[PDB]
This record gives sequence, C-alpha cells and structure tokens, in this order.
Amino acid sequence: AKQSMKAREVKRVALADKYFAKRAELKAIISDVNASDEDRWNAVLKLQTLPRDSSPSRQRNRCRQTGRPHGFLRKFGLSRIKVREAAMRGEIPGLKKASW
Amino acid sequence: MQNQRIRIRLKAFDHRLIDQATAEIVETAKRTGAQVRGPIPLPTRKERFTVLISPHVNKDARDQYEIRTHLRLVDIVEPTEKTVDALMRLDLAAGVDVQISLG
Amino acid sequence: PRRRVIGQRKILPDPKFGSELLAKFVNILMVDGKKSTAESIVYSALETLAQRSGKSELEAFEVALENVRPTVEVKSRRVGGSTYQVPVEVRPVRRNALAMRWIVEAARKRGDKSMALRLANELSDAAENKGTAVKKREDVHRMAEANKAFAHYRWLSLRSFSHQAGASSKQPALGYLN
Amino acid sequence: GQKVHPNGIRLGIVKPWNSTWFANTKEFADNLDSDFKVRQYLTKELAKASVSRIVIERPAKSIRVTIHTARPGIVIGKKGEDVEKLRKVVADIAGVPAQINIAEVRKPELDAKLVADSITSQLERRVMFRRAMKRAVQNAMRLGAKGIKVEVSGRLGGAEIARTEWYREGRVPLHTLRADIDYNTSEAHTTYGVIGVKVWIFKGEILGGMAAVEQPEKPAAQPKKQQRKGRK
Amino acid sequence: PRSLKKGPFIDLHLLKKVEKAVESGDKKPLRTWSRRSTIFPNMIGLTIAVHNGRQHVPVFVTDEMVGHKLGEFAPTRTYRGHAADKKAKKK
Amino acid sequence: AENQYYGTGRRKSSAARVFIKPGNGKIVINQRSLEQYFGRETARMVVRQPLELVDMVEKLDLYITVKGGGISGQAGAIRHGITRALMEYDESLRSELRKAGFVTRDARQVERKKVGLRKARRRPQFSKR
RNA sequence: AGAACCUUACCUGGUCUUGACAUCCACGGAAGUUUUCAGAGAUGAGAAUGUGCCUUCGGGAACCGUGAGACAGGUGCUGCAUGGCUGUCGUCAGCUCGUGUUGUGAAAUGUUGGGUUAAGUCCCGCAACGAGCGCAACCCUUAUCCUUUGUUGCCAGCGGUCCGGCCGGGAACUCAAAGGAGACUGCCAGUGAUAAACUGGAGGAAGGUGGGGAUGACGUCAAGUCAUCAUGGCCCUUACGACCAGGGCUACACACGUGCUACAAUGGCGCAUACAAAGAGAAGCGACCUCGCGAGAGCAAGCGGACCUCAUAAAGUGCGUCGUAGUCCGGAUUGGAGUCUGCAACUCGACUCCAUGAAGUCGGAAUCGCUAGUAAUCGUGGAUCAGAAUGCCACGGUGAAUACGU
Repeated sequence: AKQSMKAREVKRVALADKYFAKRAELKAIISDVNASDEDRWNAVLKLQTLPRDSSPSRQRNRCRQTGRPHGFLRKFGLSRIKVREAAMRGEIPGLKKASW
Repeated sequence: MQNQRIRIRLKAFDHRLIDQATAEIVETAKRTGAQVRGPIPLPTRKERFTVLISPHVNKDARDQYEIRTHLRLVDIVEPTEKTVDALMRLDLAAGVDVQISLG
Repeated sequence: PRRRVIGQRKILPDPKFGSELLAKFVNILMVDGKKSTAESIVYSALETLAQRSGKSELEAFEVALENVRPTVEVKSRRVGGSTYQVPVEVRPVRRNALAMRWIVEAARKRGDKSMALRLANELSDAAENKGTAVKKREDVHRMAEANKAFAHYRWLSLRSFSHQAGASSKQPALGYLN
Repeated sequence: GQKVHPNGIRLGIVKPWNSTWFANTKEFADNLDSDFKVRQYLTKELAKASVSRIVIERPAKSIRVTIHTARPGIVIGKKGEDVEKLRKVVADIAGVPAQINIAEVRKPELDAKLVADSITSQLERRVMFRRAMKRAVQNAMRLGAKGIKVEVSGRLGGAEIARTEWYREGRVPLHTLRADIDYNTSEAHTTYGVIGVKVWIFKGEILGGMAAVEQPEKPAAQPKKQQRKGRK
Repeated sequence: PRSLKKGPFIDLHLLKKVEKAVESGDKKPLRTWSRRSTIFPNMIGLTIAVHNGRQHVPVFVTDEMVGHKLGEFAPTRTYRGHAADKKAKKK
Repeated sequence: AENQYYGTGRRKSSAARVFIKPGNGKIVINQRSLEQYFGRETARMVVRQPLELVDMVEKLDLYITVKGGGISGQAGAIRHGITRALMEYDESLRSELRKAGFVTRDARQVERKKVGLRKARRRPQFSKR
C-alpha cells in the first residue's frame, strides 16, 4: 504494498532529522546515567516523548522498490524473492547461483 | 632513496579483473623503482545466501546464491609519477575499487 | 536389490591388547561418540576381572566371551498365510559381535555405581557361566531349537528347484548328461 | 517441473553481468536502487525505439548507460541531439553526472529479447498471428545460431482459460553449462489479460564474453628470475 | 520478577491533565488513554478513568499503587469459560 | 636417508607439519612433550602406529607442529604428515605403508548441511506421507 | 526469518474527503526556519522569521497552500481470467520428431531383443533407419601432487626476548589463491560375443563421473501463489481510501502437527585443564584497565579484517564428591530485587541475582532418520535485527552399530 505504508515510512525517515538525529545525544544524560535532580522527570524527558513516531524502533526501512515488509534483505534493500529474480538476469554485479 | 609512504589496497568482484588491475599498477611499479617484489594472493570474501524459492510457501526447498569479493595488497609501498597515473586509471574504472592510504 | 553388496568396516587394533576385537568391544560399549570414556571403562572392567578370574586381564576375557558366544540364531521367513522365525547358523565373526552385544546389554541393566563395575560384574557372572548375557545366549539358542522342524517355503523353495538328489532349493533344474 | 535460466547459471563463469560497478555493503543497496530507477525512468523513452537491452556502469564517479539498438540512428538523432536528450533523462534521475554509450544489435531477429518483442507487439496489436512465431524462428535460423525455441502463453486465441503454444528449430540443449547462450522471458498487457513470451537460442560450442579461468601462469612465472623473498 | 529501566516513564499526555486535576478536585475522574505511564506520588488521592480499548474504567489511586502502570487498572480482555468470573454472584 | 626431511599431513581441513632427523626415538610436538599434548587419549598411539609399523621407533628424532580441528583430528593430520616424512629413511618404506593403506590422503572429507536437512544427511523425523 | 510500538491485516473512540500517495490546469504564497497554547493525539488557532533559484528583471521554474473537471487510493474480491514464479512425483530414465516400412484405424517399428549399467548407460544385432532433448560432461566445492608469490600470513637453520614471529633475520614450511597435473577399466590377469562391461591385482594421494554440489527434460494433481511482482474482470471512493490515541494480533478447563528440555552416574557439581571452523562490525564491533554478585556500565588500545572481539568452544582430560534417596538429579511454577533497547517493556520482550518449587524413575495402541567422517553426540556463528529464537541457514569438535537375506 500500500502507498500509505510507504508514505508513512519515507515521512518518518524525513522527520527524524529534526528530532531523533539530534535528541539521541541527550537521552543518556537527561535520564539514564548522568541526570541531575532537575533532569530524568517529564519536564526534560518530554524531548524524547513528543517526536514518538520518528524513533528507530518504528523506522525499520522495509524494502526500497516493492515496499514488502518482513520479507526483505538490508544488504540489497530488496524483497527476498525479488533478489532471487534479479540473480537470473544478472542485474546485481557479482551476484550469481551458488554450488558446493 | 625509497621508503614506505602508502599501503595500496585493490577490490573487485572478478579474479580476472583484479589480476589485470594488478598487471596495470604493479608491473608499472617495477618500471619506476624497487618498491615491489611480488603481489600476495590475499583472502577472497565468498559470501553465501539462502532465500525462499516460491513467491508463496515451501518446506524442504529453499534457493541458494553467492557474491565473491576479491581483495589484494598489490605489494606497492611508495608513490611514483607513473604508478599515480596507473592508480588514476584504476580509480576511473567502475568494476574495481582502490584505496592508497598508509593508515 | 543391492546389485553391489557391502559389509562390516575396518577398525584399528586396541592400544593395550593389540587386537581389533578389543577395539570393537570398546566401540559396542561406547555411547554418544565418547570413545575415551569407553576405553577407560573397558580397561577398568578387565582389570577388575583379573582380580576375580585367572591372574590377568585377557585369560578370563575369552572365558566370559565364550559363555555368551552363540552358534545359532533365527531368521524371519514368510510361509503361506504366516511368518516364522526359522533357525540359521551365526557367521564366524557375527558370533563375537553378538557375544559383545549381549555382555554390554546385560551390564547396562545392573544399576551398579559405575559402568566399569556393572561390566566387571557381568563379566564375572559370564566367566562363572551364570550371567544375564549367558541367559540371553541360551534364550536365542532356545528360540532356534523351538523352530527346528522347518527352514524353507513348503513348496516354492523346498521342491521347485531340483538339483543334487538330496536338495531341491534355489538352483536350476538338472536332468542327465553325456 | 521448474528450470534454471541458462544465461543466469552462466554468470561469472561464461556470461558477464547486466550491470558492472562496485559499491560495498554501506552503499550497495543505494546503488542498486538507482540501477532499478534508471531501468524504469529511461526505458519509457526507449520503448518507442529499436532498443533491445540496456547495461549500467559507474565509471569516472558518473553513471554510464550502454544501450543495444538495431537502428542506432533512431536514438542518436540529428547530429547526435537525441542521445544528448537521453543523457539529460539519466541526469534527471541520477545523483551523479550521466553518459550514454551505443552498441548495435547486428542481425536483429537473432536477439532473444528483440525477437520476443517483435511477436509480443503483434499479439498486443491483435493481428492474425498464426504465422508469426514460425517465421521468427526460421528467420533466426537463417541469420545464425544452431537452434532456437519460442513459447507464447496467456488466454491464447482470446480464450476463457489458459492456452499456450510453442515452436522449435535446430538443436537446443538444457543441462549443458559450457559455451555461450542467449535467453529471454518477457510479458505485456492486453484487454483480456497478461500475455507472456519465452525465447531460448543455442549458439553452439562457442566461448562467451569470459572464460572460467585465466591463461597459464607457468610460461611467465619462470624459475630463472631474481627475488628477495619478502621483508625488504 | 520481569523488570524495567530505573527512573520509569511518566507520560506528558497524562501529566498535562494531572496538573489541572489536583487544582480542580476529583469532582469527575481524570479520563485518559496513557496505559503505559507509571503511577507517581504526584497523581495519588484522585480517581483516574483509564481506557481499555473501548471504555474508560474509573479507579481511585492510593500511595500503595505507585510504580505500577495505568493499564493494570483497566483490563482490556474478557471471555466465556471455566474461570471467567466468581461463583458466589448471580445476575 | 637425510639429516633433516619433511612432510605435510591433513585431516578434516586441519594440518600437521612433520620434520624428521637421525636419532634415538625422541619426540617434540608444538614445542612441548607428547604427554603435554595427548593426556590419557588413544591419539597418543595414532601418532606413533606409523613409526611402529616400519620399525623406526628408536632410529630417528621427531619435531611436529599441528593446528586446527580438534585433538583426535590433529592425530589424523600427524598420521598423514609422518607417513610422508618417513619415505626418505628406507627405500621400501613407501611400499610397506601402501600395503597397509598409510600413504593415503584424508579419506574422510566432511559433508555440508543443506536446505531442509537437519544435518549432512539427517532429515526431519516426518515426511507427511 | 525474529507483531510492546512500527509492521497491520482486525476492534473501540477521535477525525478528514480531490484526499497520506499521484498527474494535467489555474489562483495565492519562495522552499524553509523559529515559537506558544488547547487537545489522547490527529487536529486547530496565534506569534516571531527567511525572501532563495533561472532571468530579458517582463517573466519563469522549484517547493508550499488553495480550487474544479477528471482522478488518485484500496494488505479489496476473483489463482476455474491470465502472465511470471514455485511445490511434487524426482536426478525418476525417460520424452520426441523426420523419413521409410507396417495396420482401413487407435497406433506399431525405432524407444522392444542379447550382454552390461547408476541410466532409452555403453556395446551387440533385426524393416527399421536418421535426428534432437533428458541421463552425463561442462562449472563450483573437497583433497594428493607440481609451480610463482610473501602482508593484515608463515618460521627450518641463525639471534635478542625469563618466551607473542614481537623484532633483527629467514623462505625450508603452513596458509592465502593464482596457474598446472591426475582416473580412461588406462595397465596386467581372468570372464564374455577376443564387444561393451565386470571381477581380481599392481601402480597411484585416490579406482571406475575418487567424494560432495549446481543441474530437475517430457508430463501432471481441472496443484499453490490477488500476501514478491504483473495484470484482465468485478467493485467502493457518501469509500474495500486516509490520519491519530488506546486496544487486538499473545484472550482460554480443548485437540493436533512440528520443535526443545529433563528423568541423570560413559551424569551433575566445585576446582585444575587440552585441541576449532565460520561470521559481523563507520552514530559499528571491541581487548587491556576500572566499577558491580551480575546483566551491564564506565574507560579505552585496535579495526573495516589474514591486522580485533566473542574465546581456555563444549563435549573430552585430571582431582574431590554423590548411590538411586524424586537426589549431590530435574528446576515447569511462583515471590522479591537489579540490568537493557526504546516514545514505551501493564496486558505482552530480553538478560542477571536471591529465594521458592512441580511433573518427571526413560513413557500404549505405535513410529522416524541414518550405510562412515554418515548417524549418534558437543559446542560455535549469522541472516532477519530499536530490542528480542529451543525456528532457519552455515560452521567445526567427538564419532558408532550393522548390512545374512531380497
């Protein structure tokens, strides 16, 4: 795949960035290890809470070309069965069938 | 006087073209001075993979594929006007890649 | 069938007894792949035997060995509407293997303070044999006596093959000559 | 049952890739993607067109695009103005400068891709058709390559169900690795469904673009040289 | 049993209402969807509410309830069976 | 044969390595004693038997280095090294080895795992069916 | 291939209708930056701020906002509309055409017969002959040998180092990975149609494509795929679209398929102790050192990996101890506390410490994998991956039993 899930992921990448990204460097020293307290409580920890989404947990991403999720590699950013198709083809350099 | 610096590196898919590239630069480099050598083989990479064979379902199956990467030390420890370039190219390109830094 | 034919798989002799039957006794005592443990059990286990019977380890040992393993066993399968366990000779080596597996079987019976003591155990047991396994296997002997039964068939084997024949089994198919 | 692409097996032993650039894991992917984007962004200008296909390289710190035409005058245009428009279309898409590329196809019904597509275009569209295949085979035999197979599916004849027909001449080994050969398989759309075409061309026992092994080292390496033994 | 990172989460989407609510009293329960968020010293002495999926479920917070999450107060879900539920009660 | 003579042994791709001089019956393995390598163990005698068979147990050596795999495969590999390596010490040694089968390589060679197997091979304990 | 969220299909509540995504066209604003507040947030309103790019300085383009006819959008149906892709018989030895002959014909002959094989494999021979594809080679992998080379590798003779090739030194050797050699029943003896082939033996590192892999013909279940992707038909757009907070995908007296783990003693526990392969790491991996019981954290050499870490791999080996006691075994359950990623570990994640504690005594009608570096059995690594496997993919360690018979 749906254009809405694709999108979202590209929006998110994006938003994030303004937030995550910069933040994060803060998280952590404002809660977590670190923090004083003044911090963490939240507030200072709402810097993490308000953006969210932008978080890596989500960001993810995913395939990409097909969009798709939970079925892709990534080293190629590609689905997979589309990796594969591709490979037969030779559209990825150095990539071949395989035997041992 | 010659030296160490440089480093050189050479990568890539590929044997090949690594290599031809060897090569272009290592016979060059012999060439000017040196400061060479014999190119070492150095480990290649050989990755890989297993993927679903059907688009849907599956038991079992799956799939299996490989890529790949030749590597590389070529190697050379010192730059020269003809090995500079190449070094330029090697990079110009693409199917190879080239790093020069001593580190 | 299968086709294709191939048998047992070769084994080295194993270093204490210089024998391939010893390993074989190690593995048939082995569990998983722990050949170092397993060897340690077999030599402990025979050193207890071993004290256990005889005065040495090897004198066992053949008493177990003899066991416990046999000379006969049964072959299955199937004959008309039913299947039978018909007697046959064991395989010379397999047996063993018989087994070596029965002495380990089992062991394992088991109970446990050491294997291993379990050996082993039964060697003491087996071996005297009297051991469990020796009773094992006796089962064989079983049985198989069972089964004695018959196996041949069924008419066809007993089947239809007249040769020397006394059978009329297997061989083509034979009239006069040329 | 199912088969391998002759091609794909292949690559790196008899057949070049596709694309030819280095990238990787931090840039591989991305790139792969750019590519995928080139493809779809360039190939809608190609499609009108006699281009069969394209190969991407990348040299450099550019992109790229080698094009096999087919045709080449139809993509070069008047005094080269377009091949400049092609590219400008590369680029756009892409993050680098871009270059086009030329390529020539080729004996055009030898391919596959161009033979297919020629029959996919007739089936699109639709015409009496059927035929086409016969043809294409004759063509390709033709022009060059030692054998060719074609297959056409989807649905055939307008439809209620699904479907498929084939023809193919000369050739065509399958298990022979290796070499090379080529091959492909292409599709697509028409008002009743998808339509699909396969083509396999055996060139004979001839060597490919590579391969796999290099030539012997021992002539080269020789023992008479001075060295070194490292390290100094 | 299970545990979580020290300095547990409070959330802002709840805190924006907790600061209003303790001044307003409660007179109606606080509501909220936060959930997740931890029970802090704070929010003690009022009724929260907590969503869930759907309805809001009112619970008064003493506290004894600090360090728990709002969603524990709420249950999301029910079934049906053996179980579900007590024996017991009749409806 | 000589010295100082040599043999490489390996395995299961381990590896190993073996250097031999006049002597032996002294042995060093890796730098390391044989007791500091085959504590435990059957293996060890496996390292080895090829010296007993010809074999040479008190006439040579021995200096050995071995790498990779594990202590039983090392070892096997020794092994191939000592068999190989001894060929120089030997003129009938190899023939005496091979008669076995000692000159061989490895074997083993390992197999691998494949898709759907699991080991390798193996597989699952079912076929559906 | 790793569902707290996202992903997401589903539910409750909030909420939008040319739209989150997208193209033509016109009108108003540069894109953008900064910032306050209501609200679960979506969303809405207010405030400050930039005035770019191309340029004929007229005007134009980019990007944002608004607006209409179209239209976008749809993980929404249809796999009996269809392509591409795949399961499986099964690496099974088959499949097929041309011409001639033969039958009114379906079709036969060849493709069956004789010897032989892993095999429509090879050979012999006949109104059948000729020819193509499959089988088989190629090509990757494994290892004996010959040869060039030498750091991020190696160390025989020489040397410092209280013992790391660390370094002066060295290229015999390992290894790395590049090129070359070898296997053809070839050779000798026997059998047989002096064939092909097979048995026996020597030679050889290996004996019969040395071993393993890729490889899946022709044809099929009116097989699976709307959930890679493609695309026809049908359908909503007053939405089968879309944004956000929370919930659900994980509920529970059930049953099954497949996997793990234990019941111990050729086992567990405490101490001493030996020998690996492989693989990842530029907002990442990581020793020494420091802190804590510890997860982990701090500090920090090294590195993009032949340069480092996981790592004394464990089983195994040495020593003490247990005696079948539901244990010195098992350690589900369950209380308390600490560590970790992340917006966030409540339902519902992972790791560590203390405490607690149950079934289980090797298991029915029955059943499955494997012929040797195999099975059995011990440990390691990776994809996917904020974090997070007892599955999957690959790795090395120890390493059997038995194969009469058909």
